[PDB]
Amino acid sequence: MAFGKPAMKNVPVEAGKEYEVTIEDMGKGGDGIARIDGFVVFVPNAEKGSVINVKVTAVKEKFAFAERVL
Repeated sequence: MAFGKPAMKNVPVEAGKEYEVTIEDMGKGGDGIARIDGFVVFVPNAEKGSVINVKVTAVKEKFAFAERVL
């Protein structure tokens, strides 16, 4: 059972769910970079070094965008 390919190879981050992540990295625009298993999850409203609960709202081609549910 495959419509071309089986899903998108399972994205580690599921849009519509919220995960506790760390903001070990910051971007060149005051954006916080969470990383789930290495998957870069951009968080526009997270603080660096904090463990924040982020709702992945927009998974893109090579990365996803989340939001601070805090």
